[PDB]
Amino acid sequence: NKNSSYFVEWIPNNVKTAVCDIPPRGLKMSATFIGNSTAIQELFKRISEQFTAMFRRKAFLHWYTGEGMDEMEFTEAESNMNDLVSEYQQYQDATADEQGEFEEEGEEDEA
Amino acid sequence: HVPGGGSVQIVYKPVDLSKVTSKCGSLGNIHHKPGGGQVEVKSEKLDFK
Repeated sequence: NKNSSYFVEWIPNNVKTAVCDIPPRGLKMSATFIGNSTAIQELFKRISEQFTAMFRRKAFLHWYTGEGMDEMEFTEAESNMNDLVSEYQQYQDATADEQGEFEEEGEEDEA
Repeated sequence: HVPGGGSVQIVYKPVDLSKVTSKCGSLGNIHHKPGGGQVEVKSEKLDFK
């Protein structure tokens, strides 16, 4: 309620509760958080630019090709991480309002 | 070199409803039979020849 801006709007009521009777040894009570946010875009955003910083210049790469890997694979790992950061950014702040194909049928015309 | 990927497209099918019949009982019957016919029962024949 006080943090409506921090939830995605087309998954309703974004919480999984669960309660155990038994606390961790040496704590009278505790809770565990597992949160799934768009915010993780940040990880894949930083790592895929640092990765293009490397493979764009074949830097550090002779050590790995030198074990039987190929340049196609660096491209496919990259292709996918860039695709992946584009999927998390597609859903970063994605509407509960309809998405796309906004075209229509007209009015009847004199003959 | 062209650097890899960077392209997805949304997993999205818009929602609608089709052939949802308005089958409520609100006008569910029309049949009728009258509460009997009109008759006379109050009068004698007085048939004294």
